[PDB]
Amino acid sequence: RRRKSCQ
Amino acid sequence: RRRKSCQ
Amino acid sequence: AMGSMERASLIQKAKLAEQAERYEDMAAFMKGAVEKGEELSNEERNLLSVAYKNVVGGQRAAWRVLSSIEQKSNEEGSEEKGPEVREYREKVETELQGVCDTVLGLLDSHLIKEAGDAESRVFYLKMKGDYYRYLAEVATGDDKKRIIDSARSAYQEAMDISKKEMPPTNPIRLGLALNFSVFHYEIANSPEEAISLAKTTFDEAMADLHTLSEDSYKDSTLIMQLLRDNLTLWT
Amino acid sequence: AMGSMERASLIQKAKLAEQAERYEDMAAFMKGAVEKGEELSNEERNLLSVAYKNVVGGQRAAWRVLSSIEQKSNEEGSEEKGPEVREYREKVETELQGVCDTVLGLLDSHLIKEAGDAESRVFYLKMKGDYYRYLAEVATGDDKKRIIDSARSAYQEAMDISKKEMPPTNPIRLGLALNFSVFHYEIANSPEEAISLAKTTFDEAMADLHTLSEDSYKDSTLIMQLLRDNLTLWT
Ligand SMILES: CN(CCS)C(=O)c1ccccc1
Ligand SMILES: CN(CCS)C(=O)c1ccccc1
Ligand SMILES: [Cl-]
Ligand SMILES: [Cl-]
Ligand SMILES: [Mg+2]
Ligand SMILES: [Mg+2]
Ligand SMILES: [Mg+2]
Ligand SMILES: [Mg+2]
Ligand SMILES: [Mg+2]
Ligand SMILES: [Mg+2]
Repeated sequence: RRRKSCQ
Repeated sequence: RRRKSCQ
Repeated sequence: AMGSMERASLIQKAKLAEQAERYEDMAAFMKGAVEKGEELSNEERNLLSVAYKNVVGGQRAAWRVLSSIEQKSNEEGSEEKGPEVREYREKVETELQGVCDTVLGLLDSHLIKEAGDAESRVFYLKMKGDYYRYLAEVATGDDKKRIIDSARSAYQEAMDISKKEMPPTNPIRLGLALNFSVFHYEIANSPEEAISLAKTTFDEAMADLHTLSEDSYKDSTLIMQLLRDNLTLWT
Repeated sequence: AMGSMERASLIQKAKLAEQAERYEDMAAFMKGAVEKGEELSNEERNLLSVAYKNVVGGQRAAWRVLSSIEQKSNEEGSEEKGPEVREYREKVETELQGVCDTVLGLLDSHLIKEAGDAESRVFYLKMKGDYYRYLAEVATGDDKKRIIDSARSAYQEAMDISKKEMPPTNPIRLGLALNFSVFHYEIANSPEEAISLAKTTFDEAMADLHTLSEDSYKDSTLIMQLLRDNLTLWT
């Protein structure tokens, strides 16, 4: 699980 | 469904 | 290289490149469009962001793969395989830095200085923070603290504007907060600040959802869920 | 551009590029390795093929997206949107043709002429047929029949060698038959030949599976399933 950034 | 070629 | 192509044709081809998943072409077309010297519309800003985020995202993923191999290569008991892993990681790193420098150059010449409305200014300052953040991810030398501070400063200016001029559910404001929170967690070694920012952003957006149409509600709640995903990962 | 890098380092970096999903880099490294002038091992031939198949595969997918948009643009009742769709399709097409010409050039200078064992010769002649097939997919002019015939001729020489020198379960033989059958179906307007070839290839491989180890059985049956998939689609 990789943290989310704004894609 | 796309036909298969050698990948 | 795009100087001879009409601005409208560059935008049209950027959209075609997106449909074809040709993101390097998309970015080149949008760079050309920026260099025409006119301000970008909301749609055009989004095209610029999508193009470069996809290009650099591929580079970042490749850099992480190579960095992990290099790390394992330098553990105790590993066999000397020569300079090749380091060389190739450095090649990818230099290409990544070049893309970040290109984006930062477009922002500095002259997108930010002409951006007066909150929606454009916050968008571009967020982008500036993001590309300094990507530079910080690979930085190791004399200027690393300065790169981190450049990211921080751009994000902070964007935050200050967004809090004054945008509602707490505005998608740009939300995405900025998401990314600044990641900056705190991953770059600045400030997990508590990252968590606090994500939580307050989420809670303030939740309280403003009642003001929104169905379509705006969908847009805002999508980004709120990204904040929640990080809070669940981090706590 | 790779002339100053050691052959072994190029091969090592091609493998790193594969792990990082950097297929353009992978192809450039393998081109450099071929241009050292030595024959390729089985593993190295596979790296060359993987690299260029991934590069051209992306180009072909993009070309098909753009070609479909261009087609819709030229239907009755559609609005004139200018030359941009055609121009961009042509740009992608020219880049695709360039990659095919590069691969064909490596095969002609001098991989095929030095390939004496069936495993290498059939592999390279299959590749020659494949890259002429990709050229045929986008061809429309005076030389289109000649491009199709070049693909046919390379595939036919590979088939003739493979039937004499390889067992019917050999994965190279099977993949060649799969691709020649696709050539017949899609390029040569010969669906019956395509079906007959796929069926006889499948049946002759099935009868030889009893000779194989568990690992070879897995390799051969994987490609047999691709033949079956096409037979199910086509009948
Ligand atoms: C949905 N989405 C991306 C995820 S945050 C946005 O609306 C956005 C916000 C800021 C900058 C670019 C895109
Ligand atoms: C599994 N597989 C790819 C699918 S046919 C092969 O073994 C192969 C055969 C010929 C050329 C390249 C690869
Ligand atoms: Cl390198
Ligand atoms: Cl173009
Ligand atoms: Mg470096
Ligand atoms: Mg302005
Ligand atoms: Mg406002
Ligand atoms: Mg053409
Ligand atoms: Mg030889
Ligand atoms: Mg034999």
